[PDB]
Amino acid sequence: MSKTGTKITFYEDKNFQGRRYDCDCDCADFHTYLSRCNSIKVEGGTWAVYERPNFAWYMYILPQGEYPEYQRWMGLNDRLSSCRAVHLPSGGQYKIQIFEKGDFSGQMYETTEDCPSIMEQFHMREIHSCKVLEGVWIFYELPNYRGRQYLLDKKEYRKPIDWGAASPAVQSFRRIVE
Repeated sequence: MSKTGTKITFYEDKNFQGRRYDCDCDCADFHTYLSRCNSIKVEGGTWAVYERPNFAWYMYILPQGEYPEYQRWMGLNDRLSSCRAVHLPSGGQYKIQIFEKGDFSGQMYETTEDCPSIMEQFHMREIHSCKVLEGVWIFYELPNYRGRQYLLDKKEYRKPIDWGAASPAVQSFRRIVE
């Protein structure tokens, strides 16, 4: 459990070439340094990157490891900007509560493991209520680790609007580990 500091790098060109940017601190506005994110490399814990800078648009948390190509991280968008240091969820694995209806209403399920299809497993097309929250979590608009990623920032929330999305429209999700 080092958590000394997550470091990430972004190169305007694949094979780690071009406008390479390295920083272990929060770069919510690391766009002014890089326009395109071809090859990315994270040296130390996970790193959260937002679509548009200062806008935190289309969320997308980049995992650990190296990425000599934008395809090495199936980036839904080659527009990397506002990025925040992400620290894998340590302690009691990844606990997350899923509810059917809003206001702790409907079918409530408590799971602590990855899920390819929240519906194909829990049958919850949309999570009106979401309880619990681990160090870090990523949401997926689609089932099989598909769709746009969403940085974790919820908890005991009861309403779906607490997740940011007008509606609890979601498919599946995935946890994070060292």
